[PDB]
Order: sequence, then structure tokens, then C-alpha cells
Amino acid sequence: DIQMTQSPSSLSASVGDRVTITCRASQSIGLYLAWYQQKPGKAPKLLIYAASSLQSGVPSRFSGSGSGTDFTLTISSLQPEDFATYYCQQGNTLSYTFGQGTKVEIKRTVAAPSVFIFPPSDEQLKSGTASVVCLLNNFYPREAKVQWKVDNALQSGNSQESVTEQDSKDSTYSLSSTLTLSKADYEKHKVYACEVTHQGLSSPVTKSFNRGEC
Amino acid sequence: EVQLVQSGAEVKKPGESLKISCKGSGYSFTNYWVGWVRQMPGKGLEWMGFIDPSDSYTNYAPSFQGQVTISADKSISTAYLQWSSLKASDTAMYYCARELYQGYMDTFDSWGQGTLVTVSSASTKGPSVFPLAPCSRSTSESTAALGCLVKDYFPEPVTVSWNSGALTSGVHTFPAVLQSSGLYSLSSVVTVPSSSLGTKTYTCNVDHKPSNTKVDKRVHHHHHH
Ligand SMILES: [Zn+2]
Ligand SMILES: [Zn+2]
Ligand SMILES: [Zn+2]
Ligand SMILES: [Zn+2]
Ligand SMILES: [Zn+2]
Ligand SMILES: [Zn+2]
Ligand SMILES: [Zn+2]
Repeated sequence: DIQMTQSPSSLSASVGDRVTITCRASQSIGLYLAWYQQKPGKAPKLLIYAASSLQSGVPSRFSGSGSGTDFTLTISSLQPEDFATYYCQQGNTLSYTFGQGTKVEIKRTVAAPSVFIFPPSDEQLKSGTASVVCLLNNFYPREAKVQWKVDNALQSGNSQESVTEQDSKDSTYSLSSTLTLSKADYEKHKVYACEVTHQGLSSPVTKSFNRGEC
Repeated sequence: EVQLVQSGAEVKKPGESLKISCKGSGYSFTNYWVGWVRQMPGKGLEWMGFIDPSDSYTNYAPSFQGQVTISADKSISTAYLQWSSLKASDTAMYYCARELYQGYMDTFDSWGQGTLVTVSSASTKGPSVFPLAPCSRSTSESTAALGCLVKDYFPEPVTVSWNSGALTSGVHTFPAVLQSSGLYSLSSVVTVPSSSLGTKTYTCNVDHKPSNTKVDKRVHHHHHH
């Protein structure tokens, strides 16, 4: 029961930056902390052990320090291959525990999303369901608020969203939100709207359509 | 070189048993402990436990004690993780890793490629594919978005192409969401010149290997409903 707490949970950095990630143990672990790197879909890889010892084959821009309860992983001169998630792990006892991870993301300038709304298709409606989709394309940073309104009433509990990983070309995110109603409920209402709040937008943007005029 | 190679992805129903394997090569199997680590979808790494293959000694994390069995067959340099009765909550990627004692602590110096285990009461089902197209008069800027909604399939994954692979630039295919129905849904979109909307056709091609299905959908918005 040694709890490892990493901070921050995520950070954005530029190639060439000095990046510092910290790990705290709920009780002393001496020097017995290791650091791992993981990329999406791939196995972790060992970087540092015993707090400051570099694993064979790992670039020397990775360094570790600390003892007791407070530890740091430092990446000097961040490289493109270093954007990834990093986990600390204590091995003071045989009951190993990992920190919750810190994701190192790519910093870029603010970019407002382009927003699009899509009505349900006739073929879907025939089957009894209406999916309304709102797309936020190519925005940065990741933080965005998408609110669905139907007949100007805020919706809750009936939408799901997902977000892409940073684009390989422009380092932006895109987001899709789907509002799902039964056909009968869809046909009760007139106005369908998604309202988007983002740092890149001076005020929220609403995209909408009216059933019967779409 | 040291290699750990794990068995293939598994899709199981709750209550079923499962044994997955981890084969070590390029080193003396019995000389190193093998640990197991769980990673639930979108979550971090969790230590499960380890086995010392030289004497079959096992040790489990408190949370996993009694929930799973780790074993090893040193004659074939293989380690195993086993469940007698799966739960949906067991859905995760599972890694095996070799332990190398250095700097006076155990380190995981070599990892298997992971075995994805999906546990669900859902049955194999191919997707329905629906167009995502703007309302007729709502395209006012010089570029427009079109897409396909790939709905109600199981299990993951689907693959989506556009115009038979001819169209790749500006495509975003989103991570699938798991719906309350137990089926997945995802969208794939592409941004294109608004000019081209009446001149060029855009078709998404959706493959779902588990169901052996393929669906093409020309993206359109009909002028009456
Ligand atoms: Zn249609
Ligand atoms: Zn885009
Ligand atoms: Zn209404
Ligand atoms: Zn219409
Ligand atoms: Zn044997
Ligand atoms: Zn039209
Ligand atoms: Zn017609």
C-alpha cells in the first residue's frame, strides 16, 4: 500500500524544452523508484531505475533524481520521439505500485475549432433512432465545451464524445459529439443546436438546424 | 536478444474461463521472474503479481489475490495468466514483463507486446453505416465537412477508408465509444472543398473483420425527406 502520485497529469511542451515530471510516494521508498515510457498501443519501456540510474540504451537526456518520498524525471532537450506517457513505479517492497501517469503533449498556438452539425440520415430514422453529430475540427488546446440544445433546452445524459490524438501535421485535436434520440423524440422538436466554447473563440459558437428546413 | 511474446487478442463472454500466455526467448527463462501488469481502457498500469519460474513461487497484489492465477511451464519457457470466471471489468490489455534486479530493485526490463482481452455479453455484430452531410443550405464557407457514422458494431475494431483509399488528407477517424447497448459507435469525417460537393462523390468504406462484413456508403443529403 504505497501510493504513488504523479504531477502534473498532463503537460504540453515544445521540442527542445526541459521537461520535469514529479512523483510522490505516500511513504519513504528510499531510492527504489523506476520510470517507464509508454506510447499508445505499445508496451512500456524502462528508462530509469533506482531513482537516477539510466537503463542501457536509453538516451542520456533522460535523468532522474530524488530519494525518500519525492522524485523527479527530467527530460532535457525534449525530442519528437519523447511525446508519450510516463509512469513511475516503486520497488521498495515486493508489492510494486505505479503512479497514474503523466502525458507529455505537443505545445502549439491556440487554434479555434471549425464547427459543423449533421442531421440524422433518413436511413437511420427509418430504423427508429436519430443520431445528431457535432464536429469540432482542428483545435488547440484540448479543453473544449460542447453543449447540445433541443428547442433551446440544454441536454444532458444523451450524448457521447470522443477526441482524436494530436494530428501528426498540425498538432491539433478534433472532437465528435453524438446526441442520440429515438425517432419519436426527434420528431417532437424543431430546433437542434450544438454550442461550442473554446479558448480560441471570443464567444461561444452555435451551429444549428431546424427539422423540416434542413 | 531478449523477447517476450504473448498470445493473441481474446474476446470472451462473462463467466467464461481464459488462460493467456507469455513466451520468453533469447535468455535463460528460469533465471528471471516474470511479472504481469493490467491496463484497463484509457487507464494506467497496474501491478498484478509475479512468478519465480525456478521454484513456482507466486506473489499477488492485494487487489488481485484470489482473482487470477499466475503459473509457468519452464520446460517451454512460458508464463501464464488465468481466470476461472471472467467479468466485463476484466476488459484490459495485459502485459507480461521480465524482472531484472538492478540498483537493488526489481525492474521490468523487457515487456511482452500485450494481450488485449475484451469481456462482454455482447454478440458479434457488423455496423450500420450512415452519412454525415450538412443540411442543404448550411454550407457557406469554402470548405465543408462530410463523414460517416459507423454505428452498433461489436467487437472492435472497424477500419474506415474514403474513396477506396484515394482520399486520405483531412480524414479524422475518431476513437469508438461504447454505448449503453454494449455496442460500439464511431464517426469518420473528412474536410473537402465546398465547391466539390456537387461535382465529386465521397464514399466511406467500412470493414469489420469480426463479422466478415464490409459496407460502402456514398455521403449524400437528399432534397426531400
Ligand atoms: Zn440518406
Ligand atoms: Zn481536420
Ligand atoms: Zn421540443
Ligand atoms: Zn434536407
Ligand atoms: Zn512442463
Ligand atoms: Zn444537395
Ligand atoms: Zn427522392
